[PDB]
Amino acid sequence: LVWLEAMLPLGIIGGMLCIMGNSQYYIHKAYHGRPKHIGHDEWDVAMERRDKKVVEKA
Amino acid sequence: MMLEFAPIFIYLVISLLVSLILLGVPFLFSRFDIRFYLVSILFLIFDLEVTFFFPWAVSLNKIDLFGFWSMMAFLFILTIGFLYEWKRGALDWE
Amino acid sequence: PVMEKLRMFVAQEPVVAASCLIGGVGLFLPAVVRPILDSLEAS
Amino acid sequence: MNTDITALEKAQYPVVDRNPAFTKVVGNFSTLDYLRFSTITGISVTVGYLSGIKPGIKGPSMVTGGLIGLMGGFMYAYQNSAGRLMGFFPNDGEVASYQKR
Amino acid sequence: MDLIKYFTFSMIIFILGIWGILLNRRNILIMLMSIELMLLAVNLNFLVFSVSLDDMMGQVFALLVLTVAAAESAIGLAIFVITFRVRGTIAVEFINSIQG
Amino acid sequence: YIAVPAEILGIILPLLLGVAFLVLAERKVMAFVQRRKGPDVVGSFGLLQPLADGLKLILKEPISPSSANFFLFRMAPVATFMLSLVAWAVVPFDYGMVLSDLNIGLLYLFAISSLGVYGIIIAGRSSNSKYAFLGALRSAAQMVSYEVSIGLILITVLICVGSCNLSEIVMAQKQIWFGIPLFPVLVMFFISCLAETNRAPFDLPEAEAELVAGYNVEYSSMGFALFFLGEYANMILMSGLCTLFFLGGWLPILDLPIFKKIPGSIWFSIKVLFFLFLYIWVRAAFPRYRYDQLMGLGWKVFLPLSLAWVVSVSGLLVTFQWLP
Amino acid sequence: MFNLFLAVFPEIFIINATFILLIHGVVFSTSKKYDYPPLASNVGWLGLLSVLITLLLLAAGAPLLTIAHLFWNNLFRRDNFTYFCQIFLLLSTAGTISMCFDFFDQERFDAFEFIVLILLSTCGMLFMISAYDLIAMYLAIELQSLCFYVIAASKRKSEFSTEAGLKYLILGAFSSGILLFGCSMIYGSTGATHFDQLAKILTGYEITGARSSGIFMGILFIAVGFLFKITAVPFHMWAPDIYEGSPTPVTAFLSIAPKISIFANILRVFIYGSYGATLQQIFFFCSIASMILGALAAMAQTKVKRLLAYSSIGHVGYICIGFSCGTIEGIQSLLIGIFIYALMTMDAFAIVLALRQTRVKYIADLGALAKTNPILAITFSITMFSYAGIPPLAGFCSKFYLFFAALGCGAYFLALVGVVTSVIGCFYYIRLVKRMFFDTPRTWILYEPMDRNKSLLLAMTSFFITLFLLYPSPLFSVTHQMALSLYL
Amino acid sequence: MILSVLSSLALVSGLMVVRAKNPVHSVLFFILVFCDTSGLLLLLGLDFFAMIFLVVYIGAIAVLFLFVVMMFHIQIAEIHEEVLRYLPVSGIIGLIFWWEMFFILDNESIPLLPTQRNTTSLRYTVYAGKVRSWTNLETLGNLLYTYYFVWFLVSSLILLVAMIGAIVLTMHRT
Amino acid sequence: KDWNTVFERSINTLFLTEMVRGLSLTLKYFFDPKVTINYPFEKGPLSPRFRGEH
Amino acid sequence: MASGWGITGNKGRCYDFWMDFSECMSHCREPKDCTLLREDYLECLHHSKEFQRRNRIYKEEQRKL
Repeated sequence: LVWLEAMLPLGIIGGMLCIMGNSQYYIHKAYHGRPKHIGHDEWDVAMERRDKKVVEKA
Repeated sequence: MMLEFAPIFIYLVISLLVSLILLGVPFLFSRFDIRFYLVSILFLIFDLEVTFFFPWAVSLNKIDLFGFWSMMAFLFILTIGFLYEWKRGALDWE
Repeated sequence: PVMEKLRMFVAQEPVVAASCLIGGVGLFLPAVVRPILDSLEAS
Repeated sequence: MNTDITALEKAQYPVVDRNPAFTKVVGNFSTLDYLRFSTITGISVTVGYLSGIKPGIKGPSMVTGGLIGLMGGFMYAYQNSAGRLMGFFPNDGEVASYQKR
Repeated sequence: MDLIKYFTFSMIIFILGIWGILLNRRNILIMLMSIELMLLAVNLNFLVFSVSLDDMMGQVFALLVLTVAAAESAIGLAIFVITFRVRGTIAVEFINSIQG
Repeated sequence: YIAVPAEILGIILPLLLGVAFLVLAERKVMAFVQRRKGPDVVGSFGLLQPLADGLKLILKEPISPSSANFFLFRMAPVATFMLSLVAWAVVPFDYGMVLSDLNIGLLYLFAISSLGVYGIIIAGRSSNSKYAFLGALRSAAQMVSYEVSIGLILITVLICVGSCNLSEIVMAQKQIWFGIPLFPVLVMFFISCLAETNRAPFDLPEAEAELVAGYNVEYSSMGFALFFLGEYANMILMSGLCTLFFLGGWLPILDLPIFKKIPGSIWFSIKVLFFLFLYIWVRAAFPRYRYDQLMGLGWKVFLPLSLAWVVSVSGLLVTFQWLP
Repeated sequence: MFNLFLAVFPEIFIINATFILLIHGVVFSTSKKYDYPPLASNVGWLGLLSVLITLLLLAAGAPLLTIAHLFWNNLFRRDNFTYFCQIFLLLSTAGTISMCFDFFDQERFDAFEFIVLILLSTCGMLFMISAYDLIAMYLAIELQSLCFYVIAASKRKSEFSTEAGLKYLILGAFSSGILLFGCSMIYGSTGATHFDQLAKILTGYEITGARSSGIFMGILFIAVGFLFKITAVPFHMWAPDIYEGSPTPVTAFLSIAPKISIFANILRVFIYGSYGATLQQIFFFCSIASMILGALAAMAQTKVKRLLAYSSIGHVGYICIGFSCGTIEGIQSLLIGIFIYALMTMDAFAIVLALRQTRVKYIADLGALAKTNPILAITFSITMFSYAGIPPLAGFCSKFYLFFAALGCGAYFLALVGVVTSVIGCFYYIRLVKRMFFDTPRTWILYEPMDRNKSLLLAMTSFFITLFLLYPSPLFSVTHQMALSLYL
Repeated sequence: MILSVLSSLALVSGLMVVRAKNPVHSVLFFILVFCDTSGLLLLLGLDFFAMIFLVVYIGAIAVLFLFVVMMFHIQIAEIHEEVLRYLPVSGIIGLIFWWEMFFILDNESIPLLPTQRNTTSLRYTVYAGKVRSWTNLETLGNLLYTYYFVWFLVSSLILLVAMIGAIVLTMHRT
Repeated sequence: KDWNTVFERSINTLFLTEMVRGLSLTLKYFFDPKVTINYPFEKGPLSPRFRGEH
Repeated sequence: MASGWGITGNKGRCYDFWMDFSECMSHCREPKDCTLLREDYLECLHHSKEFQRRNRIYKEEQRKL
């Protein structure tokens, strides 16, 4: 069972990677109010720019 | 959209800052080998081959058979070049 | 007698033989099989 | 891929077939076409043999010359046959076989 | 004023290539690099114009000129290597035998 | 954009910790294979050994030899370290968890790979030592040689996906992971990653005993540390690409509700950890090639196979109209 | 689908034959079993055969080269002008190859890649002739140029050959960059690279007060590149050094074929596009400079190869006078001048390659050649008098035009320059006849007799040179056809 | 402003390519000029060309230049010359080229002067083009291999010539 | 020699079959007990004949 | 913009003007008959006259201020 000692630095690396993903995911969501959308194209950009007017001017 | 490149720039600046902090904190307390030219040439040729493959791979669904066969002819010419290089011992480093 | 010359060529140089086979299937399919499928679709 | 066989200069002879298929042009090969094919191939084999004697590779040189001649002669024969079927070259025999079948 | 600014960027690179030819009469390697700077400036011209005109022909040609530039550099440096290997030096005084 | 630095730091700092602990895990797994214990005195189970080595390294006096290339000598490790860090901006850890959703992210990764050679070349030249220069030239040649195969394998994957977006590449593996039909491509990709990171059995810079002085022989203190950290960060990245391209990234092994209970970042981490174990397992298993042997392998074995696989995959997909 | 490619049958054949020869050469030159045989002559004979089969395919398929012209329109344009230009280019290449076998065997130049590069550059010039877009024009020009850079440095241990290749690469890449900058200006100003689109955009306006400076400078830079290619003064100084330093068969090839192909490009670009006066004044002033400088510099030379280089510079000046006038007779005379200069140069380089077996270098080496080989001294004297334009030799034809255009376009300073430079040329050409016939040197050089290929080529070209003015109808008719087919 | 920063960086880096004493430094400053060009291309929205300039110019061409220059060990004496005497000729040539070419577009492409009025409100958006937009990569790949495939193949012939000529000129087999 | 023996030789080359065996035996010692002595709490064995400090 | 291929995958901004000018020039034996269409195409390419007019407006605003 001594070989579990080796599994600790590997588990720490895996946790480091999980932090690198999740921490940046939750900060973007807090700043924008919704999760980051994969594949933001020209249409989505134009929809956001139009939605700004349709919301604020309402 | 090019909006997604701005985080890469800010990332570069931060990486630079980290590099300088790590590197700076300690400051506080005549023989030409032609085989390298030849490997450079080979790499350049196949670099251009990967470059011409990128648009082809994303466009295969529109160009269909004509595009496939024109790329095959391109590869055939460059592979004849590769066979020439092989037979001439440009791929041998002993 | 070009039948063991191919055998020796496979024995000496298996990577070249495998590359030729893999790429040859890649070329053979669109050249031969694909017009067969297109014709079978026409009828 | 959009295509268009239309030539700049119009065919001056009866157009038997505008865009004849590959196998149709090959099957249209005449006696003169085979004579051109054979002459080109034989000359090419001969040049390969004669130029191969000094380096000592007359046989391999013969095969190389024969391949060059085979490709060139087939291309020439195809050129003539397809031009006849398309009306670009005098095509008496093509028209005689067309008006009957 | 966007188009003029991109254009002058490329133009300054082209002029820098010309000056690099003018300023390196003892340094033939820098002359080859000046020619590569001119070629880069031309490629930029084609890409900028392609954008400005909404036309794709400038991008097709930019890619092909890339292939040509790579081939030119490979051959150019091969000739430089054989020139140096024959003479033992790159000094311009050893490549001036042909004249008149 | 004001919170962008928080995201960048939440990527960079844990990456530097993960690298510190990758060095430890490499020393532990190699030790256990060799019936030894490995670092277990400095901290409980040796878990403070990375901190101790880093602090030792920053407390070491810099040397800075009397060379005419003072600036380039210090800049080369910065260059390689920066290049190793900046590739992670486009790496997706889970659906939506990525800093930059580049539509050209595949070509961007290839470009960073291509830039990686300059740190080694410049370190070798600026050192004013013919041993360092020769070792550097050989390492640079090996890297560019295996970049050709890496790029042609990238083309195979791109043909299957039809998009350079890394998240799209992952999500195209929902039906099946690409490492199942393209298992030989995965094998050749893992080997080409070993040769690109200068790792065993291709680690020429490690072969000092073999009369081969590495490009970083003259470096000390933190410049030497930056070279080492860039190399190890590249190994985690190459394990992440093996995961993204062929093991379906953050996706679960089976599309079942029991497997979808654990999040995608855990799946991605576990696959990355499998590949990092294999990098160490190979170091522990085999001897190393000579330079000429691995160069022959690069040009005569992996270029032809990679090219043949591009042709075969594109032809098969075009024939049966299975293209994306 | 397959029948569309009937328009590219000659090119397909020559490219595939070049690949076959490359493979054959590299496979059997490395063979230990055949003791690494020199394959330069073997591949040379096979490549000469390939060129002749390409010529057969092209000439016997005249209407088929225009098939699918709309599908092929955005790639190239084949017509009667291109048909005849390509036939002449293939003939030049075949003659030049036939003149190389003695050089391969006796100097033991064993590299078969020489033949492969010559064939690839022939492909490039074939594509140059049919080019109908700035992009295609540049690509074909670059392919041809890269092949020449490599063959100019073929004697890779010789100081002269390495020096020639280095100057060629630098000056050639510089000129190509200038020309590419001109293409970018034209594209930016007109949004068009196709020759038809450029024709429509630019006709009817020329300099109409509000002239596009972008178009004008694109034209100027493209013109500078073309003038470098044809070795017109002041873009000429690469030519004498490269001509001397290159291996003599390379010098023979570079003297003929590239000029045919670049003049085809110049016609189809300028005569066909429409900026007008400035473009022709460019060529007028460069023609004058070329005639004067070529005559003086040739008069100063003591080596045969340099004399021939400067003579070619002078003659391109004479030819470009025809392009300057901008009429049907101007184009016809340009084509006639190109054809006659090419045949004469082929004669001269056949003789030079024959004398290179005993290492001819100086004009004085030809002393007492009328005793040691009287019929060779007569053949060479005929070539020199033809170069000088003495009637009734073929060289008079081109000289006759120079004065015909000078008195047609109303230019008497051009006429005076022509009279003075013709006299100077006559002097330095008859100096060789004096050396071979009138001198009595103390030490003689005995020359080895030439091989059959060069004797047959020399006999034919010499009969043409002496007897063309007796039956000149076919060339006149065909060049008139080409001049007309430029527009219709 | 940003274009001014990139232009200034490229101008200094280019001067350093043409004026550095050491050719290794010259090749390194050339890499900086190519990086700056990549930035300009990113501004124009051409991300494929921006990446390819990195991959080909820096990743492959500059590497070849660096390998050759480094192994040549050029001595500063063989290539040194004082350049003060060329200031007048550089001045005249550069000034002619400046006055004539930095202002070649001005008559044809007249700049729109920025006014103290919001002209952004007159940008007309057409949503039909935005339903399925094309990247630079697939827009180029739609043309390279079908409508303009002959030029593609001629470029392959150019590359073949480079490979042949490199072998023939420099190979000395052991 | 034979298409079947040629085939097996080629497959063994391409699929690194002998490199798998070296990996497998390397992993077997990963899980086994270690031989390291926890000095200075634990010591190595010595004999009554040991020649140490005079 | 005479080829038709736009940089975003649609018909080029100035292709229709080019085609109008070309179709006019294909049958009008005098180039002056198609001058208006030609300057329409070139105006599309460079927006010279539009920007000149807007600069006139801006200049008048600066003058009246």
